[PDB]
Amino acid sequence: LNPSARIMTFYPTMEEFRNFSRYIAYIESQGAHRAGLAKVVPPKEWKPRASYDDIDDLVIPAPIQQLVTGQSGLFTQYNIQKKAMTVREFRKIANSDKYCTPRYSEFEELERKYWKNLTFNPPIYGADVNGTLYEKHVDEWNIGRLRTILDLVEKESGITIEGVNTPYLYFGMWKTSFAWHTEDMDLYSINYLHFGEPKSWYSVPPEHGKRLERLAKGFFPGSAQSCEAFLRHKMTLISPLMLKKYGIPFDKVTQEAGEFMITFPYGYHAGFNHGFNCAESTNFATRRWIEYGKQAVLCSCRKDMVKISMDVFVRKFQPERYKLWKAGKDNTVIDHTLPTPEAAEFL
Ligand SMILES: O=C(O)c1ccc(O)c2ncccc12
Ligand code: NI
Ligand SMILES: [Zn+2]
Repeated sequence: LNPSARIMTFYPTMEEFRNFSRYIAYIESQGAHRAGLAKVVPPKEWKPRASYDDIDDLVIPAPIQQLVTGQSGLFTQYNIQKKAMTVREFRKIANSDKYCTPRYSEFEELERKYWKNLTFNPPIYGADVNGTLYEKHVDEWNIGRLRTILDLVEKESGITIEGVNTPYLYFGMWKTSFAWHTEDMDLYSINYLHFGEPKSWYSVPPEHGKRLERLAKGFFPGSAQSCEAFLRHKMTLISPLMLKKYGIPFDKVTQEAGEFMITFPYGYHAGFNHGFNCAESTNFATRRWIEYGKQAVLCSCRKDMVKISMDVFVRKFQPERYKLWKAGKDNTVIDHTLPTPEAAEFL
């Protein structure tokens, strides 16, 4: 139902909003997932926190300086880790005259300045901060407890993986970036921008993901040779012009404060922050993900790589396939357009 696989936007009513799992099934039934990325504007009367005036003392244990290098729309991003700092001192830096958002009229203009000045004046990104900004009693779309089947991991093994089955906070300033990547184990993610300047996103349809990898391997032959999935290192930036020039289908969308972005299995995404802002994210799953999890190609070169045992999911949700899967003979091919089984009630 999304032939053009464009990025859809949904405005759920407070009743529709209440059950998270259920609503994800609904937007998949609308074809949202085909774009790789989808936006969800929450009911006006929804708020996850009363005031963000109390966080100035919150610690960012490991702010990152993002050094980018390259030319002609192809870049590699190197992380230089800085000393800890509080949200307050970070916001002074972000708003300071050297790190703050350039002046501009339309978005396209800011986008052009980003791709022009990307390798200059390296910003700091308050990334991967363990925490949440939700109030204990928020029962709608609480990133800390979404109740999806991804809960099986910690439930059956006690295993937690920071930012994956726990939430992460990201304090951005102008010109800070996330490189091109799909999620760990090719999961879904949910991103909520608590406050501040927009965050803009690019995405390639999962249907065309393989194209983007082909392109990437040609541009960084070295990295590709050394690691089966070097894009998972999250150091590879590629401008939209470069994508256009080589025929990769992609779409754009700007996320403003108070909106959600949902990433879908094997949806490659990237983007940048407009200025000082704050976001929370974690991963989650649906039944549709299980198969992606089984076939996710994982980083083969680094020790600190996330690898979830699919075993528990295969027994509980694909019992008839388990033996065949452990014998390495499960040849299921994935149809990236099919909606998740739970969406049948909406069809
Ligand atoms: O930092 C971000 O804005 C961001 C956005 C979307 C993602 O999928 C990310 N994944 C890993 C780290 C950061 C991000
Ligand atoms: Ni991510
Ligand atoms: Zn690797």
